[PDB]
Amino acid sequence: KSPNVLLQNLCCRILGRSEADVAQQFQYAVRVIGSNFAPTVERDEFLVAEKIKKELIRQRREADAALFSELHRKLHSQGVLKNKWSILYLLLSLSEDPRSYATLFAQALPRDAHST
Amino acid sequence: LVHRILPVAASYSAVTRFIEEKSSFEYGQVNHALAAAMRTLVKEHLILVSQLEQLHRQGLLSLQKLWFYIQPAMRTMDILASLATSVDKGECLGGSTLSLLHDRSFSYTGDSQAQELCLYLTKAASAPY
Amino acid sequence: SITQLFDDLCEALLPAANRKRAKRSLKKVAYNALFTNLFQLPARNKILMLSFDLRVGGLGPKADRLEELVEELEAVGSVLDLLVQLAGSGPPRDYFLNNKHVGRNVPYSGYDCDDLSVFEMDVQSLISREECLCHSMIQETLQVMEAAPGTGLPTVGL
Amino acid sequence: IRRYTDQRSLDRSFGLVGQSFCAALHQELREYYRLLSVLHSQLRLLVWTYDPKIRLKTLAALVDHCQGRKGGELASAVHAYTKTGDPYMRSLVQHILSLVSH
Amino acid sequence: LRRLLVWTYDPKIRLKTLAALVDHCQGRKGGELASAVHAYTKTGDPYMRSLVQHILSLVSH
Amino acid sequence: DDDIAALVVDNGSGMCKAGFAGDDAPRAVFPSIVGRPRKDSYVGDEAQSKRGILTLKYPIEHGIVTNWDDMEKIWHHTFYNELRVAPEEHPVLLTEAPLNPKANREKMTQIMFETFNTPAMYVAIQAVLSLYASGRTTGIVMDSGDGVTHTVPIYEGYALPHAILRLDLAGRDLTDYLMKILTERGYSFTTTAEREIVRDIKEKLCYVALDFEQEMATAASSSSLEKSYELPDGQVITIGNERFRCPEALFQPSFLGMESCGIHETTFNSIMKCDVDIRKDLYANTVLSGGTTMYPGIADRMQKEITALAPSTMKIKIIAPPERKYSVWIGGSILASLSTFQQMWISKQEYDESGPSIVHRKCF
Amino acid sequence: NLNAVRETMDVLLEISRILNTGLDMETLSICVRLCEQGINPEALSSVIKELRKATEALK
Amino acid sequence: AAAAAANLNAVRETMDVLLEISRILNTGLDMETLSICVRLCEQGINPEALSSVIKELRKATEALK
Repeated sequence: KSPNVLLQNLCCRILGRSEADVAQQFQYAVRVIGSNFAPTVERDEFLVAEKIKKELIRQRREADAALFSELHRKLHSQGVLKNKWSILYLLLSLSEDPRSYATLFAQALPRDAHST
Repeated sequence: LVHRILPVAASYSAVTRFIEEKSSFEYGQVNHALAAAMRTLVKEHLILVSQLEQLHRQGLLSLQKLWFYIQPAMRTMDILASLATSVDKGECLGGSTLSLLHDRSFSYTGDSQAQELCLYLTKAASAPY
Repeated sequence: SITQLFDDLCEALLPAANRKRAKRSLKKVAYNALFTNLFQLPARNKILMLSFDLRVGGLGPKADRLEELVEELEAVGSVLDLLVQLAGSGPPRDYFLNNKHVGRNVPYSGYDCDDLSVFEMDVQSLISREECLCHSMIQETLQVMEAAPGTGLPTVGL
Repeated sequence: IRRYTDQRSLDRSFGLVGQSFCAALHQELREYYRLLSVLHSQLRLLVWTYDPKIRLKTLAALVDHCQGRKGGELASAVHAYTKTGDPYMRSLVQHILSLVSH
Repeated sequence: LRRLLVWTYDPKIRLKTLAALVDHCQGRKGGELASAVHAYTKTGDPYMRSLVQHILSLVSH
Repeated sequence: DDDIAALVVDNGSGMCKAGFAGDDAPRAVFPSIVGRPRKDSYVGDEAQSKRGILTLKYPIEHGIVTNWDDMEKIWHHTFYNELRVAPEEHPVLLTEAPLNPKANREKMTQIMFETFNTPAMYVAIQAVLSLYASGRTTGIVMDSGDGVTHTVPIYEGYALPHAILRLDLAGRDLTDYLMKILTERGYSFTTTAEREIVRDIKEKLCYVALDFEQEMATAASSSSLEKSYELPDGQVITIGNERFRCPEALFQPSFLGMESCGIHETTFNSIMKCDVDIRKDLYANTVLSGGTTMYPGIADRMQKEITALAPSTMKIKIIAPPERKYSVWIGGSILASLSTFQQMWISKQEYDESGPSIVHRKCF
Repeated sequence: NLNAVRETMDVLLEISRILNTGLDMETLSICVRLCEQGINPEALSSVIKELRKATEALK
Repeated sequence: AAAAAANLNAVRETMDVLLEISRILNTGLDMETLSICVRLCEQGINPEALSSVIKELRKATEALK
């Protein structure tokens, strides 16, 4: 499936509606998603590991931050992916809590010193 | 042949002098916007000659090609160096060189290459006024 | 009527030179190729899939223009579905591009200088066409001079 | 033709129609600089250089005839050459006519 | 690229501006320093107008 | 081409249309007459004007052949006078009405290969040819011709024969009903020359509007609907209000005194007795026909009635060009020309090997 | 009405130039009048490509 | 083939692990939606834009309640 039709599948996944029932949402995301086709920062798998560990430290669950390292291992044991970074940056953004600053925390390489 | 190509150089040196001397504070806000919109038209010429520098090292450029290449820009700078001679002679600032830019926009209407230059130069320089 | 509009369509696509029996025969393929598809999910959404592909490879304001017209075209829907099929079967500067030396109430942006490399490609494409012209003037005559008489003259072809 | 178009593009009292005729001339002389670049790269080729002896033959007549004219009487010398029946010369005079009528 | 003159044209426009505020200001602190930036955004060249509209916002914090 | 030169002949009820395949107009239009003394025989204007001593007959009057001698002699005189070709060197397509019996078609092809001697043959129905003019093979074809009219549903392949509805509607019936209402009104009208002139005016000059009731009120409030017809003979018969109410049998049929249902009602009846799954696809190409499209304006009222026809579920998708008088002709002229159509065309070799009846199956 | 369908023809003009189609102005006016009848637009794309191939073989 | 279906079994195993990681951190996602999210990250796009479009679309489905 082409990258444009694929977003129309998303609006019918999240919303219960059809693509004909609502298209104004689908019209809103073609405007937003299409400006790029790439990440805006250069990637490293170490940083995204230490930001999911940072999250579980902030939820006081030290055993689960290392359960992840085992789930990272079985993912590597097959090794059919190289977009490991992107889907985890996705899931980390969408995290929920079952119950500061970032100007000093290390952020990814900006590509404002890299040819773009 | 190179003598025939020298006037667009004097029609560069006068133009680049205008931007430096008549952008100081004392010359007025309208003279700043005039020279800063004249500065962009320098910049398009400076881009060209670097691409020309690349082809010349590859042995792909000669006087016959170059003479052809500088043709649209020879008319462009000829309008700019003439206007610079006018403003400095008359010691213009404010609207006395917005009358001048008002008149020059009608002055060239038959070319449509020089007509679009002055109208752009007039839209830009009228903003401080 | 429809049986005339196939005769008018066949006239525009073919400038006159025969043109007395052939025009009747090209109206025959006008009926014959209309039914090959007929033998064997919104409409405005088919424009949006193209507007996506605009913004992917740059030029946002163009993609804003394609969607501006089709939204006032909703208030005729069967017309645009013909245009989207013939859109890949067609043919294969100015003072204003990356300017900041103009404008009145402009916010701060700082240096960019990663589109200054796409300020030299707007002009490299112009001058690379004005050299392929010189490449198409020396070829079109040397392809005739090298070959025997008969290739540019119809009379020695008799 | 070079002498003529250089003097009347620094003479502003010939009207803004003589300078539009001069602008049109600059456009036509621009295309002759394309051919000479191609020809310089190849360096008897008599053939390449005879088809401009048809063009320039028209050009000298066009320029020499329109001496002493400005305003609507220069619209009565570029209207001298809308009285032709050869489509090459008719195409030569159009994209002169629009600029001077402007 | 003509010794990269294309990338070094708006340089010596920013820097000449930021060597004038660094020339006008000399042992000024207080409202005399916020007067030492005033009327440097009213400049008719829009390049300098956009930059000293960024600077004064910082100084009046 | 790669098929020997094809000829197409439709023998109607008032004229025969003959000609060569791949010609836009009918190459020749002759009167439907075989002369018999009441001279020997003639086909043309002189024979048709001399009807009172040289008998005009009709080969078709009801969608079936009512005189076989007259139809074979008009087919032979189409091949000798209208075209003057020799029959054995041209494969010919002959016409039939839609849903004519199979054994009659066997008699037709036995006669066409034996008494007439063709090298290869085709016999086709009318609405399939109107469908090839509409640029499809699937759809509901409302076919109106001179002497034969049907609402034919046709899915891919052959028409659904259980749902084809025959309706008698032709231009001859129109000029007859104009005779009726004008003489009932009280105007003197008894002679055949006046009938010829009103048949001409009903076909060519006639006014039709959006509806009969609104135009009736408009004509009753003030009369200016009559445009004069000035012939040098001096016969002036036409009136504006009566000539639009002659084809009124298309919306309400009982103004003609017809017990058969109207045009809108028969096409509605036809699409309801097709399947509900193929209904939308046939309705995506519903076809107009009829020789009365010489005056355009009939199509607008037809488009109104097709909007009223199906329930409000999907929009109208009708092919309605204001030139469809020769639709059956232009279909055959493209169809018989084609080299691919040679693989559906039947020759004499198989025909002698497997009997005549296979012309129902090979060719259809 | 003719003022209204004129303005729809102008808006349909621009979207067929930026999409860089094989049509020109006059053939666009033919096809907008054709689909105004109810003719299938997936069908008109299959006729125009084959008609343009059969006409190009003569030249 | 057989080894090709073996690869298609192994990638389903990795995708099941990708489901497990999604649920131990508590997301609103399910496997059907994750099947789209994976192809989007295969084609390459900034994932902060995708998180932004998902965090708008989830607040456009609370207007069905």
